[PDB]
Amino acid sequence: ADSTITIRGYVRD
Amino acid sequence: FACKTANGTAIPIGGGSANVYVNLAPVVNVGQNLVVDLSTQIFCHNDYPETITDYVTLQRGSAYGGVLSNFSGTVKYSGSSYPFPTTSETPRVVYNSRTDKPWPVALYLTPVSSAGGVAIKAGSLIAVLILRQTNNYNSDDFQFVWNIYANNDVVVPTGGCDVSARDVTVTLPDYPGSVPIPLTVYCAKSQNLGYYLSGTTADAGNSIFTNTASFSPAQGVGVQLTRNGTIIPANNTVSLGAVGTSAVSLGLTANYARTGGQVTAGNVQSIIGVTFVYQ
Ligand SMILES: CCCCCCCO[C@H]1O[C@H](CO)[C@@H](O)[C@H](O)[C@@H]1O
Repeated sequence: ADSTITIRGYVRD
Repeated sequence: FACKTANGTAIPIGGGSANVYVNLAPVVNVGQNLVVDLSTQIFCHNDYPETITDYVTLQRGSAYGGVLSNFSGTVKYSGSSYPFPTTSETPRVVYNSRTDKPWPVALYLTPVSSAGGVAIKAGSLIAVLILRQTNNYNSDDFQFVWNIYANNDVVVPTGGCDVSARDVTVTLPDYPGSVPIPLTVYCAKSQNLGYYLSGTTADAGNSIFTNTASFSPAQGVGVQLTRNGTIIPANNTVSLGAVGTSAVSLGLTANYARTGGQVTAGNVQSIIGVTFVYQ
């Protein structure tokens, strides 16, 4: 790949 | 005749070799990509300019090293461009002043992709340049060998286009929510450009990317990207139209997306690959 996107997130309760 | 470098090493009269450590700022130019301009890094001088004239050439065998050796390029020596690695000694450059003057060498890379790049680790050998010095006085024939090392981690672009960032990380709000992905692209000259996404997906639509978080992964959720509200499946070329020297945004927004079953608390993570293509 020419570029790589890293998406971070959380689910809380 | 002797030479100095900016990073603090020198080769005396008679020739020899020296290590040159350079900060790399590779950029795309039209038809060729700049790797490093050494004319601000290496300087030479004549020790008897009033009576003797030194002739300086880029000797043959000058090549890229490390990973870049797999690529063909060009080299600009005092205004004219020649094939690199050099298979032939370049024409002479006259040297006649006690003041240290640049060795006008700049290494370029022939484009092979659209927006591709190659990773260079710091401390890597990136080139071996050979300076041959002679004169009009005696029969002197000396070699100055320059081992060019990368001072920093960089990506040398191998295409006619470049991205704002090779590796991006964005953080979503706590579920549910979304967030823009700041990511743009520009080209050395005008190109009809497009890109497509890569990654592991959970849906038949091939658009919802799997949660591959290592610790406490939240279940039932994945990531799905949109542009103007439209979902973007993997391996489907998104057309950007003409992209020039002005940076054009990919218009990507990351969103959460349900995979299947109960949504439980935990971390979310998805790595998505972007590849550009000419249209
Ligand atoms: C009997 C005086 C002749 C002079 C001797 C100086 C030696 O010349 C040095 O400097 C010359 C350039 O200034 C070079 O051509 C030569 O290779 C060497 O680096």
